[PDB]
Amino acid sequence: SGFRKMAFPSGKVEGCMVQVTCGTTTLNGLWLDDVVYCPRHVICTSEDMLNPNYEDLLIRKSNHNFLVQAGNVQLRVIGHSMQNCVLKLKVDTANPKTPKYKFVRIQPGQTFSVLACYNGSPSGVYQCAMRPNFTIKGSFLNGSCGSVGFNIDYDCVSFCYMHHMELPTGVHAGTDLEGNFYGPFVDRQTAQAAGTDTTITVNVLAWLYAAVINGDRWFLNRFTTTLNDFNLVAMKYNYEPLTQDHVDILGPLSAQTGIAVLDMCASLKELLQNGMNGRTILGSALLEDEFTPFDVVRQCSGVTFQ
Amino acid sequence: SGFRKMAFPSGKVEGCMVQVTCGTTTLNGLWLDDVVYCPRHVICTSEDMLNPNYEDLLIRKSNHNFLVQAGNVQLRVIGHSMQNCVLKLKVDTANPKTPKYKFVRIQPGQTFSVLACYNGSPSGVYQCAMRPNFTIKGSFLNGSCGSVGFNIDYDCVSFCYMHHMELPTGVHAGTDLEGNFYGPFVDRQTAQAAGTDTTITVNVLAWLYAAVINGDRWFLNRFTTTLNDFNLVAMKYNYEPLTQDHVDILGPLSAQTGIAVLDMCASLKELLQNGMNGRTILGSALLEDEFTPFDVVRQCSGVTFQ
Ligand SMILES: O=C(c1cc(=O)[nH]c(=O)[nH]1)N1CCN(c2ccc(Cl)c(C(F)(F)F)c2)CC1
Ligand SMILES: O=C(c1cc(=O)[nH]c(=O)[nH]1)N1CCN(c2ccc(Cl)c(C(F)(F)F)c2)CC1
Repeated sequence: SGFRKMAFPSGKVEGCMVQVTCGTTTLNGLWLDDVVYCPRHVICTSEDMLNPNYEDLLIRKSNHNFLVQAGNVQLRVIGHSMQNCVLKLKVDTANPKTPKYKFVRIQPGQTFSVLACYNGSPSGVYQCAMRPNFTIKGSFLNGSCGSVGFNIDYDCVSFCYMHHMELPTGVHAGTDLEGNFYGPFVDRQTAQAAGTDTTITVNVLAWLYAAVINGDRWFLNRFTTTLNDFNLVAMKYNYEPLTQDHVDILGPLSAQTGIAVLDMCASLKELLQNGMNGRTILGSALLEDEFTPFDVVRQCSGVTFQ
Repeated sequence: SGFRKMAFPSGKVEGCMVQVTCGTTTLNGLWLDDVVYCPRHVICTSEDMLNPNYEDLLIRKSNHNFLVQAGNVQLRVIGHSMQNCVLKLKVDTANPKTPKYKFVRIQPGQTFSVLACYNGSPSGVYQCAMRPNFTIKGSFLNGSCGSVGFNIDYDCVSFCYMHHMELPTGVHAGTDLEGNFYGPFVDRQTAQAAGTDTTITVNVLAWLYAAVINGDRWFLNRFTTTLNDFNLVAMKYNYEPLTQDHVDILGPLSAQTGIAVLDMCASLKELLQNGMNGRTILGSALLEDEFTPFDVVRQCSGVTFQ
């Protein structure tokens, strides 16, 4: 038993991280087969950040403007191109530690692990969710651009995020691995801000189920509600509305605890309207929304990976 | 002068459309180089639509289960694979009419052209916008799946949309060409609905500028407002908030008409609070939000394509 913010083991990703230097700018790249992927703003200088013209900036570069280091070994760049907001650097050596992988775009509310890196060197791993406003509340310092987010499905690494920038409010924005931004952000220095965030309701319910599984039951009650009566209350507290598909997804947790989804919604309704009254749930005094139903099952039933 | 809902010329795309049959199900595919792209639900039957397991359904198929027709010529399938929600069928012949192309993911509020097709045969072209709730208000009948949306930048076709399904409200949902859905939709038959839509404010302003350029001036006034006072009123009418980046984007239209953006916002504020009073703007009695600032410049200044 117990319940922790658990990340995926990062070994398979650590062996793909490299350092990319162009001019005086260094950041992290992802080396898979014979291609290194990195944020295209590595080709920018100080004068270019405001209104960069990336097609111009790129035609003015040659392969030898790009220094790529895999630890000590130097990787020779034999070609380069742009795909949306990422740069693809073809190199002469295919990464022998390339895992089975795919590129996937995730949806708001889904979670992933982040391998934070500096100078091509992995520094730490942590779990976060893609927020409904398409930002992540990460932890990133200067030099972390090109760090990646990922999930592991069996033997296969699904890459879903590459880090590009920090917004003024201290939250983080990036792209999928095809270079398409999450959210309405652009890789230049303008006055862009995240829109208002909401709480991920299906995740809060999954976490309440984890609590019951681990022996926290004080918030339960005998009442029941309907989808439309719950969603009416959720709107007022900036909670995402609850769909029939969400109810279906919570099925395995309903089954294991014998507490129906709409039964648990009535407990959530009470918690939103009266607060927690100085009591905690799984060691928290706030309702937690960064665990999916799948995260909970994985941690409260047990699935490993190859 | 004049102002019409204008689509891009479709010739370069018409030559890429093919018909894909698997079993008793036929729909449209996109044939570029030696790959045919189509919705993966072509491999589903009636019993599978509710809860398909696509990895299972695909392993049970072989190359000869897939009939691909380019007009009269038959294309031999020599391999197949899945990328997210699209099927990639490798064929023995590279399309000689493959244009210069790229795959791009668009943002809510951007417009594109749709080439509606049936049985691999192009039927019509029309312009639409990606709505803020990630649906499009298309026009599609049975058999239109795999029809694509695109923009043309100079000589290059940017594919941004492939059609997968119609929602219960009569609006349409699909993926980018890497197979990732726009919006929180899945390719199975569940009870999914679009969230609430909003009006694309920067597009309404661009259209008011087109009106001034074409001689409709009755809605202008001498007042001015601030970004925050406008956005306060826009919230109440379900209009997207206006950013500084939006103001910058409208620059060329401000310059050509000599009417400042915040000046035009005050006219919009009046129109929202008092209505149009039986008058029309560019032949419409409603405020139109499916023209971008770029669409207006293109039509009210003139850019061609190769
Ligand atoms: O390494 C970090 C960092 C990341 C982080 O998350 N937090 C933090 O403090 N620092 N940099 C390096 C430089 N970056 C940057 C460079 C050029 C451009 Cl054009 C842009 C763009 F956003 F405008 F596209 C960004 C932003 C911050
Ligand atoms: O051709 C049309 C059509 C499109 C349109 O836009 N309007 C219209 O009337 N008909 N079909 C064909 C069959 N389609 C379908 C088949 C299997 C699956 Cl699994 C799914 C999925 F959505 F569940 F993934 C959809 C939906 C409607």
